[PDB]
Parts: sequence; structure tokens; C-alpha cells
Amino acid sequence: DIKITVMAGSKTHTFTASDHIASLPANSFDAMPYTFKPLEIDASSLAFT
Amino acid sequence: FANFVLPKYDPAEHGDERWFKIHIGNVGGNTGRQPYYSGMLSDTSETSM
Repeated sequence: DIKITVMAGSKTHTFTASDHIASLPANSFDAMPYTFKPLEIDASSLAFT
Repeated sequence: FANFVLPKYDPAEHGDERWFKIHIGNVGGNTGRQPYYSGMLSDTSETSM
């Protein structure tokens, strides 16, 4: 239910916390800090105008 | 960096005094305890620091 979608030209990627999580926080009503893995995205379809 | 979330204050568990003392242990050449922090608990919600 938590995801980061990167778009760059025709390259669209969706990295979620199920497969790219670096630290999974607790499960409570208070503040939940979410940190993800270092995301390496290939962006070569960008239309450089 | 370490994030600590401490539960709500309890007269049964924590006791008569809500405030707490965080201590660090085996460091340098000292095996004993050294008070590293002092915190004020909350009786309404968990405390994160």
C-alpha cells in the first residue's frame, strides 16, 4: 500500500516497500518512519529538449 | 543513529516516577554504566526519540 512511482520519458517504475524496504518500522498509531533501499533507476528514455 | 520508542507511562510497570534515565554500558574501557540521557515520559502516548 506504500509505493514510489518514478516516471522519466517512457520509463515508469513502481518500487514498493514489499521488495525495496531498508527499514520496516513498527505498527502503531504514532509516527511511522519509512525508509527505502537505495533505488537505482535506469533513465535513458528522457526526451532532452 | 538509533530511534527508541518507549511505551506509555504505567504506575504498575514504570512506577511512582514517570521520568526515565537512559544509560550506556560497555564503552571505551568502562564496563559500568554511564547516564547518557534523561527523558520525560508521556502518560498519554508513546515517546519516540
